[PDB]
Amino acid sequence: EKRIIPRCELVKILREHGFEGFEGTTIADWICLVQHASDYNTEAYNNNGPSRDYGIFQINSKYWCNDGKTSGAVDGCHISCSELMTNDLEDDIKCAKKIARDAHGLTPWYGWKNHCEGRDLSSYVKGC
Ligand SMILES: CC(=O)N[C@@H]1[C@@H](O)[C@H](O[C@@H]2O[C@H](CO)[C@@H](O[C@@H]3O[C@H](CO)[C@@H](O[C@@H]4O[C@H](CO)[C@@H](O)[C@H](O)[C@H]4NC(C)=O)[C@H](O)[C@H]3NC(C)=O)[C@H](O)[C@H]2NC(C)=O)[C@@H](CO)O[C@H]1O
Ligand SMILES: [Cl-]
Repeated sequence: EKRIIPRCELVKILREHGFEGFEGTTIADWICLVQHASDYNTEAYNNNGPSRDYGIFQINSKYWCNDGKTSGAVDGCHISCSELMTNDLEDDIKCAKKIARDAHGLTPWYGWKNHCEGRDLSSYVKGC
């Protein structure tokens, strides 16, 4: 299914949630991260087989949320994965902040490492 958050709305949400400087990250980092993870879809979903990724930050069921169907899992954010599939980003924000605090940055997100880190991210934050 699809329920998009537009780019500039997400920018405002993240700025107003103190994401600038969180664990040394930038707003642009998080926008680029979302574009490559979920394509701005709050009910983005990917079932890789061993684990599933949920919501706008593509949070993984092996480590961070419980979906009841992932073998060898731990639930680091102490939430059901279905909490991460809604228009209400509060649970996504809380959990992503924990993930980034534990890693002291954005390396848990493969899209960010592969398509954002060390690049010119001006386009993701201009024009709002
Ligand atoms: C198919 C595909 O590419 N899927 C993508 C998803 O993989 C990706 O979700 C991210 O998945 C990785 C790999 O499982 C995951 O990274 C692991 O995270 C755990 C928990 O932090 C690490 O285990 C910890 O290691 C630390 C030090 O690194 C220890 O101190 C700690 O004690 C260990 N913790 C526990 C609880 O076991 C793993 O080492 C680490 N593995 C790797 C290879 O990095 C990320 O957290 C997942 N990210 C998110 C946001 O959930 C998803 C997002 O990129 O995108 C899919 O496409
Ligand atoms: Cl920025």
